[PDB]
Amino acid sequence: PLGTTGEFFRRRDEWRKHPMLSNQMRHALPGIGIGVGAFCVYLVGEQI
Amino acid sequence: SRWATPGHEERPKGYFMNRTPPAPGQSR
Amino acid sequence: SVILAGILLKFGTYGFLRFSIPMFPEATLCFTPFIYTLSAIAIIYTSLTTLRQIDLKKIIAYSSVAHMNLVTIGMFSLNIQGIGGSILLMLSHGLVSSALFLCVGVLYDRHKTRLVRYYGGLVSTMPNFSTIFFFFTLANMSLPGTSSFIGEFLILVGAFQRNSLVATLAALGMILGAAYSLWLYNRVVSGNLKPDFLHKFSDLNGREVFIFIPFLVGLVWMGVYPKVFLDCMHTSVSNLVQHGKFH
Amino acid sequence: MYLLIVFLPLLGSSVAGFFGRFLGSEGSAIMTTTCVSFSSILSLIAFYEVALGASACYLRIAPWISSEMFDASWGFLFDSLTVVMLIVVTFISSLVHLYSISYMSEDPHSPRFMCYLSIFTFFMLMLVTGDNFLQLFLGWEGVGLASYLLIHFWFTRLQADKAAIKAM
Amino acid sequence: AAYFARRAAQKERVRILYRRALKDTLNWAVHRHIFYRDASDLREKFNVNQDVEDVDRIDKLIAHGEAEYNKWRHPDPYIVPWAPGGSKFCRNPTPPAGIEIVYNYGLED
Amino acid sequence: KKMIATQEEMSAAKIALGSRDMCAHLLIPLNKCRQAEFYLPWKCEDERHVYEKCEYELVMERMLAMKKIREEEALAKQNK
Amino acid sequence: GITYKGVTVHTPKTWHTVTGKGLCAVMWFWILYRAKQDGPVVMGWRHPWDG
Amino acid sequence: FHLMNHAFFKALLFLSAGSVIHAMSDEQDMRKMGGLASSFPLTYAMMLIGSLSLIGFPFLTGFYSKDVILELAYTKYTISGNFAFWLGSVSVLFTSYYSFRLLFLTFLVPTNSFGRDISRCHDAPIPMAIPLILLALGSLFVGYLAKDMMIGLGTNFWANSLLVLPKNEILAESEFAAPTIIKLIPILFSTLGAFVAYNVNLVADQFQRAFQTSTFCNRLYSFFNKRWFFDQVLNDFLVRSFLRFGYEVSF
Amino acid sequence: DHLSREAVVDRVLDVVKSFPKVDPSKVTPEVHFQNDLGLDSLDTVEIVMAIEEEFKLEIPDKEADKIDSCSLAIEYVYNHPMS
Amino acid sequence: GDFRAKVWSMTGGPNCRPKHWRRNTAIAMFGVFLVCIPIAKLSAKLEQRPHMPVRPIPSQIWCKNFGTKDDYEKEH
Amino acid sequence: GGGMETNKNKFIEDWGSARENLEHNFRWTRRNFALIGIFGIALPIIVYKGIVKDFHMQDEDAGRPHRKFL
Amino acid sequence: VGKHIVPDKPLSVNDELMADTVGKYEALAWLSGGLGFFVGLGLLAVLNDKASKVPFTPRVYPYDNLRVELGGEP
Ligand SMILES: CCCCCCCCCCCCCCCCCCCC(=O)O[C@H](COC(=O)CCCCCCCCCCCCCC)COP(=O)(O)OCCN
Ligand SMILES: CCCCCCCCCCCC(=O)SCCNC(=O)CCNC(=O)[C@H](O)C(C)(C)COP(=O)(O)O
Repeated sequence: PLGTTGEFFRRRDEWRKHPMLSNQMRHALPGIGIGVGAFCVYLVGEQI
Repeated sequence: SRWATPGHEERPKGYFMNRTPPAPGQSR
Repeated sequence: SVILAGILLKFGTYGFLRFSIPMFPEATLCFTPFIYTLSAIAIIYTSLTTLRQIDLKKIIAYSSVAHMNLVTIGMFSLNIQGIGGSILLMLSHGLVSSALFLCVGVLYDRHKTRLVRYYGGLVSTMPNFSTIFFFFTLANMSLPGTSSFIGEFLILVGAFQRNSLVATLAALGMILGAAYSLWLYNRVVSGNLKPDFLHKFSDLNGREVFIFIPFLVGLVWMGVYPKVFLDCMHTSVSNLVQHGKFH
Repeated sequence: MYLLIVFLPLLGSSVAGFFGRFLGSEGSAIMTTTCVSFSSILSLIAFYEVALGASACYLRIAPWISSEMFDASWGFLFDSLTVVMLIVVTFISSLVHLYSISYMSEDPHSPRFMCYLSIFTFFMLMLVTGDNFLQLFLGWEGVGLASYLLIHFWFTRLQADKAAIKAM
Repeated sequence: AAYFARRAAQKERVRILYRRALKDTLNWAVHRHIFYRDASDLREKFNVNQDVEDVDRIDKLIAHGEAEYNKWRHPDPYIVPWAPGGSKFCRNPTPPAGIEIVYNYGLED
Repeated sequence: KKMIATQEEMSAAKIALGSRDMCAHLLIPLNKCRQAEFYLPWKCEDERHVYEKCEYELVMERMLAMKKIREEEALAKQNK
Repeated sequence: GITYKGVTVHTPKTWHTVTGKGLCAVMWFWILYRAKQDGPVVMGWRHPWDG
Repeated sequence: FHLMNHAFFKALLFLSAGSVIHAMSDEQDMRKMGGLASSFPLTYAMMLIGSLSLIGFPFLTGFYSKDVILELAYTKYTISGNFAFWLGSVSVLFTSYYSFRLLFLTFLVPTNSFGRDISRCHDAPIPMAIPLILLALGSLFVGYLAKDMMIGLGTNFWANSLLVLPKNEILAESEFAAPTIIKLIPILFSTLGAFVAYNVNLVADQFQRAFQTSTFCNRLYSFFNKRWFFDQVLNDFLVRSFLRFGYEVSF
Repeated sequence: DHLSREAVVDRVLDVVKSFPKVDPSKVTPEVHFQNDLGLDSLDTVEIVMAIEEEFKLEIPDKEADKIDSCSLAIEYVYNHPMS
Repeated sequence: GDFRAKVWSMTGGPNCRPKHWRRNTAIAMFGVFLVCIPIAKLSAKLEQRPHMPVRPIPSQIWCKNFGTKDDYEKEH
Repeated sequence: GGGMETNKNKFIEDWGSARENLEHNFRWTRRNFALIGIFGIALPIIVYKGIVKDFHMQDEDAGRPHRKFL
Repeated sequence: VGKHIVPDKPLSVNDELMADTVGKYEALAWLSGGLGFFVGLGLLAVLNDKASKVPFTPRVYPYDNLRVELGGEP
């Protein structure tokens, strides 16, 4: 956004830093935690 | 609300075969 | 136009069925490749000419040339499928082409033009006419369930058993007739209205609906249960096929 | 019960098409979804009877095209492959009808759309249940027709008309 | 005058060429941050020639720029769905005005 | 490995022609169980394992046979 | 919803978030369980009749 | 079996895409989407499940039929069998690439959409979400659940509906005589395609200059975006030919 | 619902205010871009593209080249039914 | 729109909201059930099941064509 | 404004009438000679020779002489 | 929709019926290259002769290769 044109277009895109519109790669594997925890609990139960 | 509130067409749109109805009480 | 297409056209095929095939069976055999060639050329060339016509009545009229030459292929196949299908397609064409001319006449009586470009978007002002027109358009494409499909397929069966090439050239009609029938229907009924040409409309009155009803009933009736017709014809058709031979 | 599987979507489409002016969007959505869902339930029962029960069903209504040896008939064949296709078609169709109830809720012409969905379902059922090549051909052409009708459902769009004609 | 209009028509060609090149830069980049640099670079092409005064050379540069746009154009440009060529274009249009429906047509009398 | 199931038994059990091999005497019980259990995969596990072991052995014998033929192709080549 | 310089983003319905999380959790657990049960067989370490 | 399996995941994918398009005011271009995972959680999850089942992720519904077809092709020791094995194997990589490209562009990249679209979004109404849930459940469990019934070794489920002549029977040899590697190439190609999609659609800032500076790379981009020019060639040489005959020769 | 002239004015003037050469003190709903704000007409093209993204519109190229002022853009956006 | 309110169609045209649509829907459902009764009777009469099922099935309640085609030599 | 009749467009009617009167435009040109020679003589002859051969190939498949025609 | 264009110039003969950046014969050449890929893959599969490296003998069914069960003479 070094040139005046890119700088203007980056300035207009400030709203795209919206908190829940950004960093969506952390939401890519939903339930990965609950599923793994449930698997661990099942595995421990299978030991007995 | 589309399932609990009745529709607004008291009579249908158009006339079957594009004939105007007869005068009230009369027959075609 | 209804009388010309539905009855008068049938007189040549009736003459072939009634005098030429049984009176001169040896000549009928000798000329069979000639008839096959003429009819196959007619079906392909006339269907392609139909594709490029710009007048409603001209499109429906050209369609009849392709249908009648299929009828000739069927009758000169000289078997049960061929002659039965030729007769059934003659009757079905007499109903379907007549109904199509009636549809175009409904349009012409109101608007006084046959040029396809003026029409368009009629589904939104004449839905009843649009539905009936679509039904008879399907019948003209030999859609299974309609009367014309029975005759068309029985004729293809009759031709295939004699000459697979002629059946193959005759089955091209399935592709070309669909093309022009659907193009006509979509240019007339689908799309948007063009109020600079037409802005005042009326759907079918009671007389027009009643006129269409027996055509619909007959088309569906022959399409789903052609046995009523074929049962009354088999003995005559069989004796026509056998005439001139004794084995 | 086996005839009901095939003909219930036809009944639903007929009521939505011929009497949609009395039902409106809501009625036509319900009528069509119910008829296809009931066909789906009966299809599950037929899968239990025919595939899991190893009891094929054969049903002949009437001759269609009888000319010497040519023996096309209105006949239905229910074997394992048939009931597998039946489950697929009826279940997906029921789900799609339910989905459309809300997806087309703002569309002006939803009753015609639901009627077309049901007529497609009926022609597909005729296709997978036929016991001879000609009934199969009838289903083949019928699904072609319904596909054409649905592709250009938005009839004012020139792209849709071209696409539908190309598909046909 | 005439030299003013002839120079004005050229200006329109350059302003429209730049608009279309910029919109296409977005079709090939997709992500915003790549667009920023690509737009800056396109603007630098136009700026290098911004100061030419010879009019025939302007015409030659305009023709070359149009030919370049037409060759490197994105095959599948983005269109707003309701704009012409869009996915929603001419879906459920408002009916035209001036349409009359006639009743009691074709009576025997 | 000799044939155990007779032709009559295989016809009575309605075995697909391509599963009328040496292992059919185990296919018959397996298919009976599969039909009785609605073809559930966690069911019929012993029957299925026995049948699959038989089929695997059949394939292994045809693999060893092909291994023997392919080492005589070379004998011909090095003696030519 | 939360409004950031003009653009307003609405929070999703709670049951929608819950249903998505739970169905994916079920999918991850099913994959893990199936892998443990019949992964040595697909890897080829062992055979189903081994025992 | 694969037909029945595809009817669950592809119907889940089309209906999930329809939900996204409905939520985005009928925007269908993936270049004007992105950052949507948090705004449409249920729809994103449905699309994930459908995509994973389609690419043949292990033990999901699409895994039990796709890889069996690929293993059977490998086992067909014929010219056409070899041809099919090669083409299907490479197509696995290509389908993994485009599936993850769709997921990444639609839901995970920093948003490329219009503010007016984000500010009017909404997830599925109930008559829409119910079928999505049912198809997600199918796309998770139907494969495993129906595998033995339909393709289990020696199954009698089909009775006389299907016919395989003895000379053509290859299912045992595909489950037993194949090198263990052959069975893993679908996971390996799928993983590679996912990785390539991640790199192309997130860490590439100039692999698009080529399409604007090279004539050969631009034509190839067009070749593949325009479906090998198949419609163009057919219309130019066949449809136009018949249409021209109809006026210039016959008439 | 439609957008009120006021809302259009505010969001158009915000778009113009973000331009780096433009100083955010002399941007009224009636300023001209190549007269009051000291901009080249390529800057005008960029500002028109930014207004296009801001309201999700597709202005035809003939009409886009005519918009040269804040007022011209304001009237186009408020008269457009799809803004 | 404006003119379409004067256009009669069987499917009802755009945005069709009949006032009595619930009662009409109920009448349509009763009609479809009545039509379905004879279809079900004819189907039960026409069904042919050459093979006894492995377990009892619902069609055994109403259909009496189980195991009737065994002597296919006499078919005509 | 008045009437269901279409409001004629002069160019559309000119186009239609030109379509209806094409025979007045035929010139025996080189292109027309080629098109009539190819599609009016040659192709029908080729199709006829195909149909006849089909029957002759059936004749020799049945151990019979060639059927005479025409 | 908006306003259908009413012609102001004479229509052409082929107006009833009236893919932008690639040429006609060029598109034919690119597509022919694409299909020649398939031809080359087929020839490569021929050259591979995978049928000659099959790792098992052919199956042999009992009862004379199921002669009677396959419709042969009993
Ligand atoms: C195996 C053959 C079977 C029978 C076929 C018919 C007979 C064979 C063909 C005869 C050919 C005769 C010679 C033609 C070539 C000479 C050309 C000289 C130059 C020329 O153009 O002369 C034209 C003479 O045309 C003419 O005199 C026209 C020639 C005759 C055409 C015959 C067409 C047959 C029917 C076509 C098929 C129909 C059925 C299709 C399903 C008139 O020139 P001009 O200067 O007047 O031109 C208008 C300019 N303003
Ligand atoms: C993918 C597409 C490919 C990319 C396309 C590449 C395009 C080529 C880039 C360069 C094209 C030219 O030099 S295009 C022509 C070069 N410029 C001129 O015409 C001379 C300058 N005089 C003027 O009229 C103004 O300064 C003007 C700048 C118009 C401002 O207009 P305003 O007075 O109204 O502000």
